[PDB]
Amino acid sequence: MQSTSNHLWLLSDILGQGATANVFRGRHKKTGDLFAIKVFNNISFLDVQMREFEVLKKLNHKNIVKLFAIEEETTTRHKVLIMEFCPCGSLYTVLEEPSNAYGLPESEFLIVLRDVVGGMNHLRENGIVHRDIKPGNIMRVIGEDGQSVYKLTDFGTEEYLHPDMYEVDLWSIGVTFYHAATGSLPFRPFEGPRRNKEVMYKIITGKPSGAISGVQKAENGPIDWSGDMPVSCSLSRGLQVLLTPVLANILEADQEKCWGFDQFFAETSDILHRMVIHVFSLQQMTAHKIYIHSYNTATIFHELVYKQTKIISSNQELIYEGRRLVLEPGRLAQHFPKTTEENPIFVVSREPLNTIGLIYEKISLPKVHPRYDLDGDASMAKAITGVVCYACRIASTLLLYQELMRKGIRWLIELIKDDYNETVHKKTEVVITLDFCIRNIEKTVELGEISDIHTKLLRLSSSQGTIETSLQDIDSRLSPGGSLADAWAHQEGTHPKDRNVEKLQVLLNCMTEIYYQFKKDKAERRLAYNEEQIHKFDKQKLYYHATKAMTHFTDECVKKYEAFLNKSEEWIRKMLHLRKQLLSLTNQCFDIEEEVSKYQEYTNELQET
Ligand SMILES: CC(C)c1ccc2oc3nc(N)c(-c4nnn[nH]4)cc3c(=O)c2c1
Repeated sequence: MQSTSNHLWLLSDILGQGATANVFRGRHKKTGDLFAIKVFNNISFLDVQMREFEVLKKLNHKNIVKLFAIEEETTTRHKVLIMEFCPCGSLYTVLEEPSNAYGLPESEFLIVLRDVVGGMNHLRENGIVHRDIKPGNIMRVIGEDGQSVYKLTDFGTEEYLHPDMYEVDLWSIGVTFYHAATGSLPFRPFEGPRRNKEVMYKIITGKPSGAISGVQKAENGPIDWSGDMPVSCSLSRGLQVLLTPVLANILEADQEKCWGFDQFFAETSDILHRMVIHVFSLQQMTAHKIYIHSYNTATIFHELVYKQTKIISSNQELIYEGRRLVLEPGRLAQHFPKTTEENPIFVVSREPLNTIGLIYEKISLPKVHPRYDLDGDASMAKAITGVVCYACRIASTLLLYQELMRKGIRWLIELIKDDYNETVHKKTEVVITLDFCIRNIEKTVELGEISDIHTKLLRLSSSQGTIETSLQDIDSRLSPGGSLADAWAHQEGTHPKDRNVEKLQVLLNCMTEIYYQFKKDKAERRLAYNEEQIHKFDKQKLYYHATKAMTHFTDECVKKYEAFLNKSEEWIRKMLHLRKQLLSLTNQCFDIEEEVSKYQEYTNELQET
């Protein structure tokens, strides 16, 4: 409960403690405006210090916390610093939440990388060495437009250190972005870099120079490597493709072949300056995100789709808002239509495509031990709540996929019907032409060319008539009740009416409440006898919520998703066969449309002076 000239803070409002100064929740005394006070009790060693802090006062930027003033505590004469209060916490705080247990959401990851790189660029423009970049050293405030604003705070932890040290600037940034991407750290021995400290350094130094992750699965065991994000990471493959190279080449200890800052700020800005176009491969039931600059063309856009789904350019037939897209190779990306996850561009290819659907990592979940270990129960509750939160994220993605298939199929049928009606238009164009050449030849009536041409027109109507029978049978399929009807799609799956996502999130909210309370029990050390009781019963309720939610996820979701997906393969096959027939019959209405007139403009018109 110390005080100062201005400002004042309570001692129970301690938010962070560490080397030298702690950080409290202070006020302004004259006003009730909140502040963050750095106490600085250990004023060891040594004018120059107040000057190297006076420069920190003037420096103003969106991605840094601001030092407002320095003051002297009343009773102890300790150098206290007032700073911008960040009510949301730090980047490590949001990485503690089970929603980010397997990685930040895609949009908020862009907010992190934007604000982090922008803040470090502004610091290097003034020459402020940070080096020790950490999620704890990255705070979060809410912007005036909601959103989020991340700000650096401490400049001028062993887990985020370069190999040359660990007892060189871009190493910490790579480990933080990987931690933010997948919700887990890279380079991990067996259960933290604790006693396996010598194991950790063996992982950090001597790296395949192209990988990003290292992890052993057993005690004193082997280390697996990978140059890609894991399957569990909830980040679009359209973003991992251009995010892997920057990580794999800044985490290389060889300073000869490591990105400088100018190249780091160049590749990162390239990522941030792009826009996203949502594309759902209907034939494969896979959603995608194309990260493409606003000045690029549609040709490179089709190439980026080929890089994800292996669909050949110019064979990619695009659907949007129930209509075909018919894009041009010169149109800029900033002129494309809007794209959301719930309104993505659908993609067919007229070729047989392997339907794979969504690929997610099975977890199988952890066990709860009857041991009363509080810190063990806290760390266990954090992992298991992130697991069921992963199942909710997968369940919402599988529901989106099913509903998007229903929309893309419902449009695709109404698109085939339009092409079917266009073929009928060209059919009657040949019919009326065939009628006006038959009744004209039969009106005028050696004479061998008369019967020859007449029987040739009889051959035209004979093939044209069987084309009509084949078309009306095709419509009999497109008609309700027959094949290719989008009737099964309204069944066999899950719908927002079933509210499976909400049935899982109510148990997820009960879990995260128990987990938040278990983390409070960690700070309280020993608990009261009654609080020990409720900690035990809620510990068992965590297992009951897990068994009930996970069973509802595997028996309602997934299982019905597999049935809807297995039947989607059948309808896709029958749809490709339908479009192959209707296209061939449409071509048959074009060559015989040229066979007439040829047998009308000529051969019926003779000459005479
Ligand atoms: C949820 C808890 C853990 C919380 C909430 C708000 C916070 O708000 C902060 N605002 C600051 N300006 C600084 C700071 N660190 N170094 N300099 N200022 C630290 C914090 C917190 O730790 C914090 C924690």
